[PDB]
Amino acid sequence: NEDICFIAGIGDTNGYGWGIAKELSKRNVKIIFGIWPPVYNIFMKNYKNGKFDNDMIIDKDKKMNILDMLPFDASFDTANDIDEETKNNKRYNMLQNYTIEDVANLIHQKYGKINMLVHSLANAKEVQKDLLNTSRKGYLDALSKSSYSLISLCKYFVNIMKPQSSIISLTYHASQKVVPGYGGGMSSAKAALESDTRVLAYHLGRNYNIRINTISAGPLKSRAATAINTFIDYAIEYSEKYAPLRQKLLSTDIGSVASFLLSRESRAITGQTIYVDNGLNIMFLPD
Amino acid sequence: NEDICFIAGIGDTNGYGWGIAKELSKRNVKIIFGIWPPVYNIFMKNYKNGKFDNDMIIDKDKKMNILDMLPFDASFDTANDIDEETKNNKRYNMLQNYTIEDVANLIHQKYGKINMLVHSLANAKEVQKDLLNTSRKGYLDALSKSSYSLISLCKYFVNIMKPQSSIISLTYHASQKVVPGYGGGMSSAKAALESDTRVLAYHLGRNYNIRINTISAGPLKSRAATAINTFIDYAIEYSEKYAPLRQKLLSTDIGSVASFLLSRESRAITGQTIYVDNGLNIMFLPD
Amino acid sequence: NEDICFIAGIGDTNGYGWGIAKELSKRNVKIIFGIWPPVYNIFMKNYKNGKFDNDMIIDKDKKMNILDMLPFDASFDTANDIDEETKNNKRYNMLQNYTIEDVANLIHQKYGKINMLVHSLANAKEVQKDLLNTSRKGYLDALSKSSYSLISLCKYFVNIMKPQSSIISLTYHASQKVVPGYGGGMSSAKAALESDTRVLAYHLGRNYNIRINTISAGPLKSRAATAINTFIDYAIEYSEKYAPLRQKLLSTDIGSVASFLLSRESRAITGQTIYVDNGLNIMFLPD
Amino acid sequence: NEDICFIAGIGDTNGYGWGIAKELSKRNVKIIFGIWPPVYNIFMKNYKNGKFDNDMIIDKDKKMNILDMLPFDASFDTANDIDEETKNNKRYNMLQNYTIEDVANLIHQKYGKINMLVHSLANAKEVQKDLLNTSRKGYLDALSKSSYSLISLCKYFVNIMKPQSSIISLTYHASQKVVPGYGGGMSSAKAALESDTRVLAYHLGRNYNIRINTISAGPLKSRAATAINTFIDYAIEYSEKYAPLRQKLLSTDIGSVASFLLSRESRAITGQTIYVDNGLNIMFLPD
Ligand SMILES: NC(=O)C1=CN([C@@H]2O[C@H](COP(=O)(O)OP(=O)(O)OC[C@H]3O[C@@H](n4cnc5c(N)ncnc54)[C@H](O)[C@@H]3O)[C@@H](O)[C@H]2O)C=CC1
Ligand SMILES: NC(=O)C1=CN([C@@H]2O[C@H](COP(=O)(O)OP(=O)(O)OC[C@H]3O[C@@H](n4cnc5c(N)ncnc54)[C@H](O)[C@@H]3O)[C@@H](O)[C@H]2O)C=CC1
Ligand SMILES: NC(=O)C1=CN([C@@H]2O[C@H](COP(=O)(O)OP(=O)(O)OC[C@H]3O[C@@H](n4cnc5c(N)ncnc54)[C@H](O)[C@@H]3O)[C@@H](O)[C@H]2O)C=CC1
Ligand SMILES: NC(=O)C1=CN([C@@H]2O[C@H](COP(=O)(O)OP(=O)(O)OC[C@H]3O[C@@H](n4cnc5c(N)ncnc54)[C@H](O)[C@@H]3O)[C@@H](O)[C@H]2O)C=CC1
Repeated sequence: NEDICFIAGIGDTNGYGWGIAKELSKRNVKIIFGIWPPVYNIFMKNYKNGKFDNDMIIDKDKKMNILDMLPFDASFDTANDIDEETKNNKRYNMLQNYTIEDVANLIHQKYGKINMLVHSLANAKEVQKDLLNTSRKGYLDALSKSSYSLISLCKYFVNIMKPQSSIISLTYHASQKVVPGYGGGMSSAKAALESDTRVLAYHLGRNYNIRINTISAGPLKSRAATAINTFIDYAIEYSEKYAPLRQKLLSTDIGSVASFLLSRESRAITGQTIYVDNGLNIMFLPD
Repeated sequence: NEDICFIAGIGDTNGYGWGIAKELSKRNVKIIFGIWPPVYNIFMKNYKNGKFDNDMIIDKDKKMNILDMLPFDASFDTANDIDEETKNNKRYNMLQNYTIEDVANLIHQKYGKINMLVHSLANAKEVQKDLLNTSRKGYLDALSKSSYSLISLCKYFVNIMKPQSSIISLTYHASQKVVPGYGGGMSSAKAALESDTRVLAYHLGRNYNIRINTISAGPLKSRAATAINTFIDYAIEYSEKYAPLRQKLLSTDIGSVASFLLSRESRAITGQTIYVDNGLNIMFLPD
Repeated sequence: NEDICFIAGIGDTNGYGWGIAKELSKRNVKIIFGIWPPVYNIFMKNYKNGKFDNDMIIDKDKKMNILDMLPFDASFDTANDIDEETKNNKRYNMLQNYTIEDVANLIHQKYGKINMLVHSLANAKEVQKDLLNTSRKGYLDALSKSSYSLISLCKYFVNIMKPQSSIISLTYHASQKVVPGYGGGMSSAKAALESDTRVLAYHLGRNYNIRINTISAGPLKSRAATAINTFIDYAIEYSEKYAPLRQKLLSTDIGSVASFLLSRESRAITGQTIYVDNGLNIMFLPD
Repeated sequence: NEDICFIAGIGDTNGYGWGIAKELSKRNVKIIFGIWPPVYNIFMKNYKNGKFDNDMIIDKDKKMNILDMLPFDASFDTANDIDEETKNNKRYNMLQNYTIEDVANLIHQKYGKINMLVHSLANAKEVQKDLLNTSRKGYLDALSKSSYSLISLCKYFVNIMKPQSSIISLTYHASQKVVPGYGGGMSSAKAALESDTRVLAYHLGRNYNIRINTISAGPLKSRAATAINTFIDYAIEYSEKYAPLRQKLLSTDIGSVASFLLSRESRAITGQTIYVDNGLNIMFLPD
């Protein structure tokens, strides 16, 4: 009854962002998508052309309720951070108000205050290279777009959020244990994300009584992943063979857990890393 | 519909088992109480004399749904394990079928297969003494009743559970970090419980497609809690003052998380230790 | 000079207790062996018949320094705990002072106070069965001999130890992650051991200025290891193939880490679980 | 007998770098200091003026053996990374060869190959601000100088290192648990460092058979620390009051552990975070 969620990081219907949106729809939550400018127009085209129609069906006679879809780039905090190469870039020149702060004001101006925030984005320019061979520039780019973006989102959005609101982000187990092909500083970015989730829980909890948690999801071949060296193919094969639960991991499985963590049911949970991976993380030696 | 849960470890309405029952009732789950014999009669008397009527109110008038109340002692696996003294004891004399094997059979014969199991019990003869001064017998007593009981419950109940059923137990952070005052081997018992949860998730997951998780709750002033002499009032005060979320921790806060974990919405989560403690566990240095 | 260490849990030269003895000898530490009665005679016979001469060679000719070899059974805290059957058993009949309390007194009376204690023992009657099929008695048997023994050792030995003394035990990763094959409650016992190590570090640290840590070793083919039926050859093969350091893990590798932990050079380390497993524990997905 | 260690991050004699150097000297290890250019000249002056003479005394007639002292800035990987503001800067204009790669070649050119590397440096421009208020620039600066610098050091130094060499860095527990005044992204940087230590252990272990670990040290009021909001004063007071071991934590206590991790004694340890904090990290509730 008046629940609005902003999902930062959606480019298709095969990722976690979509799965999360589908489950949140069952609870009658109004959804607002944050779309990376470079793929915003194409996404909008597919949408208008009905290419996503079947993916929006939920339960019996119920369709996903998308309030709005806005261009959004997590690498720019404010208008001042926009450089020339970007302001002059073709894909961006046509858009406006895509920095984190501009989006929060835009959302607040059109729909009022929200109470659910989802950080579901990762980006590492050198994800194909192993950590040892990742450049300083690539490493920082990974931390900047995948980790700091979480902090910035919170800084600017708590202003347009209601007390007792909830925030979640997605992480991967490579931050705690070694996963050979998860390079480019992505493992580093996930390690910082998980630690920052704890520190943020303290600050947001004491100052605004807002909760924040992160979901350590299992493999799901998709947009990003598929750019990981391939790599995602093995992760899935291994997961489906050695995980305590031999069922297929769906985006809606992360979605339903996200839904719970964003509702008042989770009232007493904050600063945690919740594993939704069919229990794969508990194994040591594969049978 | 057709959701049946057996809660093992209820002696009154001031514990987690009760808060868990109320919350499950909100989702229309049929409840079956497993009550420790020493307090079975008192509990029932109070129930009949309507001393729990107020505590059974859920949602506008909706009253808790209790299907049955059975005498249950987690120390005995089968009738063969019951010693002469206990069998002749004044509070056990007129009771029957209270061992773990007998209760599984009784529930099966009377209601068919169930799909939700809650282990909400702990016991330690020497809890007032610190670990170093705990005797072998007291240590093993704590482990037997607090940890092994989970394993035994699983062994006998898996035969009367449907596939995709869910099982949860309750633990405390003293298993991972030092909490002076939590003696008698209770900390040892919790560590074993948390480890056994992972191992059982593997066995129960692969062989029966059944899940098992454990909830690490924050301090609650219950009978078991006060048994430690108070330690509990300190734990509660400290928690309400240093946790990132400064609010009173209610038994129903754990209850709602338990309902989520017992429902099919947590389908991809197993073998985990979920913290429901207002975030206290993430803190290192207070303020 | 004046460094005396009691090693509890030696039955031959193929285990960690031996590798630990050799390494301590390199630093001129006087060694006292605590041998399980069932194998006391065989061990001694072999020692006298010079069947260990080769294995006692440390550094150019320097030979191991064994101060004494005592019958020791970790199941008994005091002489009062010894049951009629064990007392009359063929291998215990002619032996005396083998309980934990009696050995502490004997060592004290004969050599004075010591300053180094090594708990290198484990036992589980039902180790061949998986956790789910382990009986209450077998579970408690595992916990009693493998975990409680550490606590008891501490209680009686703190009276005969100097301030700043050091204590170590050995654990295995199966306590934190699922290892199919490590049954009988051994995984449960290790989890309790690791948790008890932290709690005891608090008590022993504040009250006696004594330290206690535990080493989580990698796979070694010893008697206890082969008791599991082989599981061990698999663990070893897997380890030498997937660990970040591909080298054979030697008992003396654990020995040198044990010497460091037992010496005053580790003065500021206590209550910890130190992994000496060629790094295997940090891996998630193999290759 | 031919052991050389490079210590990156030394500005005075009151930090961990010095404590580590002192202990390494007892083992006859030749020491090479890496000094941040901005304070290189002042440091050199004090040295020449004998201001550090007393701090170099070790044991009886033994003085610390400093092979060399070179200007070193962990924020520049190669000569090409040097910008104008720096090349034109007064403090730098007078120096040359202070980038990571230049130092490795310089060291290799003068003294040959080394076998011990210590990363002991941290720097966060906004360490006084809480994480929520840290800018993107400050966050990345913290990760760049405190975390990436580890990766870069390894990349360029493995070339001048011998097989079986060892590397260590220093970290703090704020990466795992919340520490209110440890801001500026320093907690984030430590979280990434610890995770990267694992990934690097895998790559360095398999490719060059080189080990890498990190030491999670306890409070020690010093150069950096004292710039933390003060903050270090409380940390120490708390540590000395609630830690299991009530002794003062000295820089040489970290030193002796570092010494062990850098020697062949640690042969089987890699990718680990070793706590040297008098056990403070194991506590939950303070007595
Ligand atoms: N790929 C996988 O299987 C796993 C996914 N999750 C996490 O879930 C998140 C999304 O993963 P997927 O759904 O697989 O990926 P997608 O399905 O690739 O989602 C990532 C989104 O990030 C957006 N993005 C990239 N750079 C951006 C920028 N600068 N500003 C704004 N948006 C930007 C993309 O346009 C895209 O919609 C990531 O944080 C990932 O680490 C966690 C573990 C494994
Ligand atoms: N209250 C607290 O502070 C915390 C509670 N939880 C855990 O929740 C569970 C229950 O705790 P509370 O609700 O506080 O306690 P209660 O509220 O004391 O619940 C424990 C129940 O166990 C029953 N019981 C004891 N021995 C038994 C046996 N041999 N057979 C059958 N039933 C037996 C008692 O009769 C009682 O109803 C325990 O596992 C406890 O460790 C976890 C962390 C903290
Ligand atoms: N071998 C391995 O793969 C691993 C060994 N370690 C641990 O190292 C310790 C010893 O292991 P190993 O050297 O492999 O075994 P051994 O080499 O089998 O050492 C165990 C010793 O315990 C003694 N023992 C058993 N029950 C006893 C009792 N009641 N009283 C006195 N002594 C008793 C045996 O006689 C034997 O000498 C155990 O705690 C084990 O769990 C830890 C992880 C893996
Ligand atoms: N301060 C403390 O009590 C703690 C210290 N340790 C860790 O030990 C390390 C050093 O700490 P302390 O000895 O207290 O500090 P110092 O004693 O302040 O050592 C830090 C060194 O970093 C150097 N440095 C800064 N920026 C540099 C750059 N761009 N290039 C090259 N060198 C640079 C400084 O000149 C200084 O010598 C840090 O990584 C810190 O996090 C770990 C936990 C707590």
